[PDB]
Amino acid sequence: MKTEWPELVGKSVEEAKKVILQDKPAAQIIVLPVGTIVAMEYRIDRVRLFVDRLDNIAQVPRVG
Amino acid sequence: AQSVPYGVSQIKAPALHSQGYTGSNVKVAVIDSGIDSSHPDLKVAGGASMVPSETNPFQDNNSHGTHVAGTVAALNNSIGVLGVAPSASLYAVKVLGADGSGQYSWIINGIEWAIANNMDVINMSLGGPSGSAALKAAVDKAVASGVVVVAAAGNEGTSGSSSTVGYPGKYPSVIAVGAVDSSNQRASFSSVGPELDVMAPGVSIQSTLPGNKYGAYNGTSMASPHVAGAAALILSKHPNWTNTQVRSSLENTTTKLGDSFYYGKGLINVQAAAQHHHHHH
Ligand SMILES: [Ca+2]
Ligand code: NA
Repeated sequence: MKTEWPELVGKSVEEAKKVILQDKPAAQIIVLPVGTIVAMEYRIDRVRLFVDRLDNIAQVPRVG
Repeated sequence: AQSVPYGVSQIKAPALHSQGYTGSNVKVAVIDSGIDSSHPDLKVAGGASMVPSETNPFQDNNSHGTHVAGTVAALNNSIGVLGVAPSASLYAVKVLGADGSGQYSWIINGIEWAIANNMDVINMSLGGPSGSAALKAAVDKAVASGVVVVAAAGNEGTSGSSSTVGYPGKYPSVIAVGAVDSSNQRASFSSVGPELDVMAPGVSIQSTLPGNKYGAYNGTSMASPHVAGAAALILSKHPNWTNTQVRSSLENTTTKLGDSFYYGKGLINVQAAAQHHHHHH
């Protein structure tokens, strides 16, 4: 079961959403600026996407 | 009827309650997404919001801060859940918006508010993979000023031999808390590393949710407030103990579990921590 997408680092947020939803079609995706602080709850259905100021993925996406 | 979530029993909080100690007069800041002050199983004493577009700290548009607050301090009554320190003075310091995120400056502003308002304990069920000098200075200032500072270790799991503890938990001045389940096994998501300090229950933790609800959440977010609540119980029994002494009491009386890279010092035991003489069980 795929739960992390290191191959998506440096891709566009659009391609990352497409790829994650093929692997996990029920994923709840939230896009946030890289370098923000977030709450530390673990949610199996969620995938956070941290982007740089260009809207490219800046951190390995993972479930949680 | 009230229910005692398993994690409150697991850290031995009922032994302190039976001695008559429940966190009375101890001020705990939940630096988080707000706390729903209308919930009948919580009493919010005060607070402030650092989120520019969400100015009411007593409205929790995410749910997370309300759940964390209930593990710290849900009231002792005939409803809902019981908190670790049910008489603590609970402060809602809102630094995360509805989406569960905040800028480093908002978190720092919340820590500063906590210091200026003489909080005894800060809980930060929050974090990120990089530090900043300004964040380190704010946590170090709080600790220098006498505050017990507790944070979630993070939910990054393992990565070979690398530490995966996030900030602010990874700073030496902060107590970083990892998650175990009811069998004392480390949760697979719980961050690891030499900066992991202690563990507490963080799997299927029942607590308060906004609009007079209850529910089970998972995370190092859920483990941190057991330790922040335990610090409030200890200070209620020993009001002159310093933050240094409260932290050492918790560290020196854990029930040791596995290797420290994965479990730190083990599971907290607030009964043993609040005795004068400390040892591990
Ligand atoms: Ca109650
Ligand atoms: Na630390």
